[PDB]
Amino acid sequence: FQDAYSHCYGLKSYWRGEQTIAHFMPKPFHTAPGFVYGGLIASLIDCHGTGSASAAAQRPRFVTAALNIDYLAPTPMGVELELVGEIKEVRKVVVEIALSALCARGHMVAVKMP
Amino acid sequence: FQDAYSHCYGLKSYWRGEQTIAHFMPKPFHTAIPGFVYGGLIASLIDCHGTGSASAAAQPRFVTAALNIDYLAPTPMGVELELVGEIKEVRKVVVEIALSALCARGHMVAVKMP
Repeated sequence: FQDAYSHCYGLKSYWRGEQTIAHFMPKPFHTAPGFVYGGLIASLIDCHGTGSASAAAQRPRFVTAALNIDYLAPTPMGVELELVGEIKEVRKVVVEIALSALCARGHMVAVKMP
Repeated sequence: FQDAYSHCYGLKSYWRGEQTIAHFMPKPFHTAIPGFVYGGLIASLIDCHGTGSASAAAQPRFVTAALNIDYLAPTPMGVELELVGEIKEVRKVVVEIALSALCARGHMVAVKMP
């Protein structure tokens, strides 16, 4: 995962079956008061999806080509965020990322890093 | 306009005629891989510029409902980033944002903060 592969803002992602997972705790300044900065959420969805992508091809370096995020609901501060990832297609993976506290959904195209 | 309205990561955005515009300087640690800029940070700056752009155009607090982003090229580190917004339609603005050093095209649907 990010420990098997280095100088980014990449969170630990893991396998939970065919799906992947991450957990994150926003520091108090990571605000939007009482709510989580919407750009962090994209930061986390983005590194998880790329990580998820690396795993799937492993079963290799990947980069985001496209990232689409629906913000479904305000994300409360002071709560652990959990990220779930679904592999929809496997040099390029397609991943669906769900972030809960559901607050935000991502559809992500990762390709092999050129 | 963020000095017009406070505890986010919102960047100084301004009118550029009919377009809006902003500039940003990544900190040395905001890397992706060496030599380039973290994608989360890039997605973060489109979001706050796009929302900033939204509030000015409607004139009010706006939030992102959807943000779609295509990563057109790697973003070099140590150079000032320029963000320009296109207002595509105006309690809901649709905005097109371009970050340069063109490195990424973002599409935003912003709605009034509920």
